[PDB]
Amino acid sequence: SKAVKYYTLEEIQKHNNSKSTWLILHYKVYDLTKFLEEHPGGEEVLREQAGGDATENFEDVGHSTDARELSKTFIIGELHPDDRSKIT
Ligand code: HEM
Repeated sequence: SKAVKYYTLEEIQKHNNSKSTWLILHYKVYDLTKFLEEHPGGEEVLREQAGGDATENFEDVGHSTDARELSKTFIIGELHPDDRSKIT
């Protein structure tokens, strides 16, 4: 169970609500569904970014090393290589 899992942006855009909230950070895909109520910055800022890239939003508000480590709980795979050029 160690092989990479790729998701297309097309698929990621469908996961946009509290039953299944995904987003992308630095080409990695996270399922934050069980994190929404735990996030110190609140649920809304996460819901607003669901189904897309939130890398600049994440980096712009100075997330700590502790935040970066914690994000590993929610990683489900990587952005498909063919979609990485869409993330600007
Ligand atoms: C999987 C990713 C995320 C995790 C694990 C996470 C975790 C955390 C943690 C632990 C904090 C407390 C402060 C810190 O340790 O830096 C925090 C604060 C915050 N986060 Fe996140 N965060 C994530 C994604 C995001 C995203 C995508 C946004 C923006 C859309 C966001 C917006 C904020 C804001 C605004 C605060 C509050 C800052 C403050 O008032 O001091 N976070 N986050």
